[PDB]
Amino acid sequence: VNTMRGIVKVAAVKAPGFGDRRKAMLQDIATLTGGTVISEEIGMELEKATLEDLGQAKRVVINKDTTTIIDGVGEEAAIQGRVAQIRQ
Amino acid sequence: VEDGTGLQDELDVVEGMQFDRGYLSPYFINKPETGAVELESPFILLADKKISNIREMLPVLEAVAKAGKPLLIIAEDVEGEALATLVVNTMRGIVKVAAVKAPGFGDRRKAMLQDIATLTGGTVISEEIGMELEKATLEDLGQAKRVVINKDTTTIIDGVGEEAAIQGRVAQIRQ
Amino acid sequence: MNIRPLHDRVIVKRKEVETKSAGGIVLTGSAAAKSTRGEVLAVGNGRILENGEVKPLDVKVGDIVIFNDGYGVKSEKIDNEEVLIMSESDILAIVEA
Amino acid sequence: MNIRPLHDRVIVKRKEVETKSAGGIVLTGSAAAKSTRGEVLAVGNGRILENGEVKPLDVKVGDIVIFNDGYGVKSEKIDNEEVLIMSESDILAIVEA
Amino acid sequence: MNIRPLHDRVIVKRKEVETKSAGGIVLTGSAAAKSTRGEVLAVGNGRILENGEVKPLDVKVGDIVIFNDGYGVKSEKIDNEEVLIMSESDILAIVEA
Amino acid sequence: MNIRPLHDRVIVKRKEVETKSAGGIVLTGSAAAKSTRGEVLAVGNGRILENGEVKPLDVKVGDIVIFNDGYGVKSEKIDNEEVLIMSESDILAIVEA
Amino acid sequence: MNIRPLHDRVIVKRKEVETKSAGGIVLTGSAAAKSTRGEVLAVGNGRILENGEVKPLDVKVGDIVIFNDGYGVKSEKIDNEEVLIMSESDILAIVEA
Repeated sequence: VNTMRGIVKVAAVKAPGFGDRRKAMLQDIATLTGGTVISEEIGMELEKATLEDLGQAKRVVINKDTTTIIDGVGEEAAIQGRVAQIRQ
Repeated sequence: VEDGTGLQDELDVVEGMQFDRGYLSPYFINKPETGAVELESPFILLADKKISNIREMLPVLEAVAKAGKPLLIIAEDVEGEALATLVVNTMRGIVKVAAVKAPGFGDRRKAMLQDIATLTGGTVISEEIGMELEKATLEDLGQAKRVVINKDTTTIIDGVGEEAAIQGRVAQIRQ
Repeated sequence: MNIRPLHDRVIVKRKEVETKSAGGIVLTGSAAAKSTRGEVLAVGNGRILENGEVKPLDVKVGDIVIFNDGYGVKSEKIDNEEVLIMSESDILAIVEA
Repeated sequence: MNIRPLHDRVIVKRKEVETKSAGGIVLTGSAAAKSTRGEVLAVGNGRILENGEVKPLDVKVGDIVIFNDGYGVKSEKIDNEEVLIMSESDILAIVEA
Repeated sequence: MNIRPLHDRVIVKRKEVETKSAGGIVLTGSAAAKSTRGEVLAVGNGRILENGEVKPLDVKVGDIVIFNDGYGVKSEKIDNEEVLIMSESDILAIVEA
Repeated sequence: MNIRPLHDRVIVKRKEVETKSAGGIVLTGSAAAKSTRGEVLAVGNGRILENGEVKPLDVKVGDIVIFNDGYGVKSEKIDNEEVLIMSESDILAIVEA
Repeated sequence: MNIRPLHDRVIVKRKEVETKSAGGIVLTGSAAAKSTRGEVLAVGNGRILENGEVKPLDVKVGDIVIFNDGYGVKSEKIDNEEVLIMSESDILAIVEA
């Protein structure tokens, strides 16, 4: 309803798959978009997060079976850094 | 002897004390990749029971926090409540602390615990004996140069302990 | 705007929960813990029991109090902030100076 | 055919539940919650307790009040409209501005 | 800062639990039990019930007392220690002399 | 060191448990039974219900009594032996001679 | 050593259970039933429950009475015999003439 009226154009898609699997892939999504993953586990709360915490992307594409982000805005030093930990 | 990856034979030698237990909090990585934990001049804590809301034992942790040194924890298990605050504490810089599960089986892990403690100079917290979760001073905790931890293994470069204690532990092993 | 308590009722707001300082230098994240301390937002007319006169409340507006988070503690939405509603009896003590 | 309360009972009607204006301009859906806000439709005869007189209720007709919905609050339909019935004691606050 | 309980409430603290003196010379460790004795840190104004007068508490500050540890006993942190808060009715007896 | 009970509280000691004499000459072993007889070590000030100074307890100090052991009765040990704390209501009868 | 009742407490003894007269001439065996009648062995001081004075009990020693065998009724062994202890309130009626 919030989206239909025009209050907010918002919706969600489920994380990649399983505890370790999805949680591991969350950090890269957040860093890529320039956002911060809300760590319920570490030092964050569901309500507790500011707008800046959220990452930014040019656009996303979503369908019944797939979710796509065309380009999150984040710096290379961060993208490569995520890639660097990947080498192990 | 194990099967090698290559067509060539290879030898691996391990120095100091190392065991096949990983870290409960994947999140705390002190410096390097692979989930490695490197604690410098850490205090080692050994216990005979698990930690959950049973977080109270904090004065032990605080004493270490007061010290400003990293803490290594060995016990049957550690639950997310202690880990949650702990991950923040380690990230925020209050304390650099990571916890790893004790050996394998009931008698096997606790029998193994005394040597770890004695080797590092520390005292095992005996639930069994006149000791309790918050009952134990920082001095009780053992000391080591540093430790190395990964997803499946925990290593201590060198605990600080006397030869009479090291050898005595080995000597009691003769039976 | 704000509310005027309906006799023997005290309107209070809860203080911070699991304040960073438990056990020592240890900083603890809030998980499943709550605080019993609060401020007195308002004071009711008084207790109306036994018919004769209305006894004034022993709590001043703006006092700092300790109370039991019990059955008689009610959760109210005023403006948009959390408030607590309970009788004088539910407030156990006052932090004074 | 309106209603007059029977001693120590106040007839009030509930205001809108989870009105779509919380926090800001974002519509908050109905998540199974109710409104504690109400208006005093009627005032009962008063308290008959202690045999000493019959004391009139503090709350006058037409007041805006805050109360905690509980077992004490009963649901009645008058001319096919929903009203709430509770004692003076069950009302926790008065909204005056 | 100390504290000031609000009427009828008594603030007391507990004595050591299963002190190593049971059976005689035997040092008894505590595995799962509690202590029934405490000291009265603070005294409330007195009971507010039955308008005509406020009944003062029978127990003076600093008293070593025996009390019934029941549901009506509250635990809070004062000067980084836990204190017990209960009514006069809760405290069963006073050790004297 | 000895104890002074608080108003309406009576401190008594049990005599002995299932001593083998019941039924006659025969000695009957204790399989799960407890004695109902007690001696009053101390007497409280008296009950304070309904203002009225302090009404005295009907049972005198040193009185031999019969009482109902409910959860009202509380157990502590003084001078390293078991004693009982209960209100006047718990005590049912008095053995005189 | 006889029994001394203490204020508002009455000591009575139960009459024989399912006496051999039911259905007229026919004798019904004693199995799983209990009598509600008793005799008043002792009378307490009286009710002290109201400001001043002690109100006398309306039952005298040697009376045959009817009572409510409820929660407030206790059993004691006197000279190896069963005796019941209850308040006057528990005694429903008096068998007269």
